[PDB]
Amino acid sequence: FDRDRLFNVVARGNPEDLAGLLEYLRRTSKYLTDSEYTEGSTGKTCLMKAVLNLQDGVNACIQPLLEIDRDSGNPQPLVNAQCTDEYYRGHSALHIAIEKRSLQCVKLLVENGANVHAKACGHFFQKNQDTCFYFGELPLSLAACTKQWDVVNYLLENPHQPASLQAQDSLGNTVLHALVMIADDSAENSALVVRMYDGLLQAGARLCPNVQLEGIPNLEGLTPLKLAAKEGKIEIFKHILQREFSAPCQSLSRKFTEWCYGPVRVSLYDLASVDSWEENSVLEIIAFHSRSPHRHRMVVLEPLNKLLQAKWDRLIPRFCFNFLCYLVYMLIFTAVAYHQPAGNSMLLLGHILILLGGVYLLLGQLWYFWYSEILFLLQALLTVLSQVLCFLAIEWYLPLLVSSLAMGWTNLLYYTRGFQHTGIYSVMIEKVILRDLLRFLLVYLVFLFGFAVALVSLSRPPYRSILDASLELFKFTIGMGELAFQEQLRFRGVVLLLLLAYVLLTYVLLLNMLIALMSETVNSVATDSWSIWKLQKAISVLEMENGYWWCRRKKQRAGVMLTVGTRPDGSPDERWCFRVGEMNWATWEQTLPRTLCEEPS
Amino acid sequence: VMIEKVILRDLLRFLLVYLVFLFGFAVALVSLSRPPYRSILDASLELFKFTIGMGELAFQEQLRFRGVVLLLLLAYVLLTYVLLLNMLIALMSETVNSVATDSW
Amino acid sequence: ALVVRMYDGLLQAGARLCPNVQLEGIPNLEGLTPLKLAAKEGKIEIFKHILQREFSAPCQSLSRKFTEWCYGPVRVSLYDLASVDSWEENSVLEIIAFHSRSPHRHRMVVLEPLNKLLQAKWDRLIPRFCF
Amino acid sequence: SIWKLQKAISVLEMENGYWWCRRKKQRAGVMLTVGTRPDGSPDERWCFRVGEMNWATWEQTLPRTLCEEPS
Ligand SMILES: C=C(C)[C@]12C[C@@H](C)[C@@]34O[C@](Cc5ccccc5)(O[C@@H]1[C@@H]3C=C(COC(=O)Cc1ccc(O)c(OC)c1)C[C@]1(O)C(=O)C(C)=C[C@@H]41)O2
Repeated sequence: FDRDRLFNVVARGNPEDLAGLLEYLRRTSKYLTDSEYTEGSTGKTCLMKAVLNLQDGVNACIQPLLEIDRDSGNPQPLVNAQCTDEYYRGHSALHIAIEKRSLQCVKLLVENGANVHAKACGHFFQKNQDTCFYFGELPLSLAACTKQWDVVNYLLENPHQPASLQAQDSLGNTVLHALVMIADDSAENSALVVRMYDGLLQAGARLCPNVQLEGIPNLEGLTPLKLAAKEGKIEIFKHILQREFSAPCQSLSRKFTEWCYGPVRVSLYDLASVDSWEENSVLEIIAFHSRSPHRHRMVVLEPLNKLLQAKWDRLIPRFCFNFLCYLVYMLIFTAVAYHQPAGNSMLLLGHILILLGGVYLLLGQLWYFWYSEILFLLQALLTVLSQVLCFLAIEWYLPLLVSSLAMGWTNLLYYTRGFQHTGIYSVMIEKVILRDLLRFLLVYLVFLFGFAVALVSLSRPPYRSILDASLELFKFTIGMGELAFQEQLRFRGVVLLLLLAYVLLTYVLLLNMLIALMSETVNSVATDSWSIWKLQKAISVLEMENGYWWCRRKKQRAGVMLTVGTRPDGSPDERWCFRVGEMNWATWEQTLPRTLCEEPS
Repeated sequence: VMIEKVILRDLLRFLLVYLVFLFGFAVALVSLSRPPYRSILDASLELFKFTIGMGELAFQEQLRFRGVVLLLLLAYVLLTYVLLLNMLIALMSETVNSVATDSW
Repeated sequence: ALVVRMYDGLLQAGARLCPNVQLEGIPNLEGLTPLKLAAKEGKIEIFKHILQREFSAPCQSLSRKFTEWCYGPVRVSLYDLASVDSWEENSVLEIIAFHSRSPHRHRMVVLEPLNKLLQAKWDRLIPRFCF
Repeated sequence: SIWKLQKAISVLEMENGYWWCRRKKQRAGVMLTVGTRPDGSPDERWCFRVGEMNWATWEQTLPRTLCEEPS
């Protein structure tokens, strides 16, 4: 009974042609799992091609083939056979039947004993590659990622071998982690993800009520909310963070109403993994651990904005204290640099005080690293280097001393971010330097030094060196340039023509730079620089909460310890919540919410 | 009306950041040149002449530290061009995103 | 809407009536087939339509776009590179670059099979550009 | 798109070779068998592969495929 005849029979779909197969299999002691019947290049079995070729609903050759497998005594059944390639490893026929959207074949395969925890862990099924599909590794994850709620409901609630929601793949991801990983912030994708997420949570409340599905961490240590915060998936992070359920599963909410009087109400938000009191929070991950381009859009969301504004309003005296200490330090730097040359003792005290302040700032910035932090690092490094060369009397200390003086007075613009009006202005300064200035300066220096070499070789004292002709040409861009008809020179008209062409080309280049900045500024969302400034302020408030480098600071927890309801296991659940008041003048059309308190307080 | 709105909004924060830039380079040039730059109050005037268009940059043969003075002047010219360009781009941001009936 | 519907109907009727002959292979007196005349003239809508074309089961051999496999949401599509690839003489790419006097040639470069084929050809030749 | 056309003209001139030494050029794509002709033969065509992701696939009808499983 040949292999190709077996594949042609199971692809055709007639069960009667599979006659005499079991009697042939009995005498030769060969099994359908054996390597003569697999492809060998991939390990593909005849049941897999029976499921790949289906009828209108379901092929009719599967169950007689599985009966023939049961008839002979096979220690390894055919329904649990996996692929063996490096590309497509661990894939089984239950995955194929779930992929083909076919519920009757899934019922049939589980009904004959298929493993519902087989992991499709080959290379095609891995995370970040070219032309792959990462859904998790499990059949329940494949059913949830492809919008098949009937297959999900069967795999959870079948009589024999139920699938576990707590089960997790090689990366430690459950089904909720995998639903975070497939989000792309499109409309249809988000509508799939939030609906399947809530359905899985409610089914876990029904099936396994004692376990918390969202507390389970991955192998990196992340829960679904922190993975959503790290990955930068805004649609599901916003949805999870303000979540309201109904009466039988109301303990799975993260948003509550404390009281409601007319149009005013007070809402409560759960601060479980959000508040920066605890280790490895959502705020620290948005600020410090996410490499997404849109972190500043995630700061602006609804519970986070008011929590950060409250944390900022407490820490304004510490911000003003740090500003005054840095400004006193720079006044001492200036008085020590201006008097370099009763007095010598004051100068010695000034030099030692500048060395201690430089070592202080350098240790603080290195403790940070273990745009603006780079500049504070460079100032501190050059200050310590200048004072170490001042101790040895190397006499080349004075350029480094005055260079670090200029950088310290410029680094004073870090503190402009305390106000909105100056903070957005300095955000724009950084964006003008790091984007628009450098390619201007590239094309300009290529234009400058070509004309410089041309004028030196043509004038051979107007232009003696390359380095002096480039200075005389730069004076044109300032406004101090000297163009005259040179009577002394042999080649007078050509020098005059080269100067006139230089002036025209640099006017064209400056005009292009200005027009490119208008192209960037007219085509822009106005909220974006505001939100970049908000993220600057959030990073500042988290570093001020962490404390200084020598003295760690004991930090208070935010919120209020408030009793929300009862757990399914007969206890009250007290949660730390953040209060946000609201006004709504269209309340009276909508239905009234359930409240914790009868009257305001 | 536009003259008042340009003075009371756009000019003062430009002038804040500009004076912080001006006097840092002034102190640096006086302490490095120790007669090109004798006092703080005269070096700040010589640096303000660059913003007008009358600034004098030359390779100072007399000074001990010649290349560093030249590099500090070139960096000053670049930073003030960046600041003026930012002021202009912020006024275009305020003027393109506005209702025309409001000044009326 | 007239041109693409009448074009497909004429192709299917040629499949029914004279199946051995290829209607789109016949050249003009300049040496251009319909796709190259569309590329030269700068007619974007019909050039885009011809370049990614899918028919149904009785005339499926007249397509220029195919599906190799499909698994859930991911799929791999196939595009015919008959007169497009610059390996052969007088291609669509050489005509858009060198023989068309249309003002909007740069809009025809951005279309869906052409953009990725040009990005692949650029990614191979970066060492020669740096050399 | 004007920059893209500049890049396309550059890549075609670099494929043509230098002026003294013409360059033997490779054909792009993959020689893949698509179906059968009306005159009882298979038609092999050179094709270019482009991958796609679509999260609204399940409302639409399924396409006809060349391969049963990915590769
Ligand atoms: C890291 C970069 C890109 C940088 C390092 C130094 C060399 C710098 O020259 C530049 C570019 C440059 C290159 C050559 C000639 C002139 C300018 O700009 C900054 C850099 C640009 C200036 C302007 O400073 C700012 O950007 C404003 C600012 C400072 C500190 C902040 O913490 C800050 O946060 C908002 C903003 C400061 C200098 O350190 C300075 O005062 C001196 C003497 C030169 C400046 O290079």
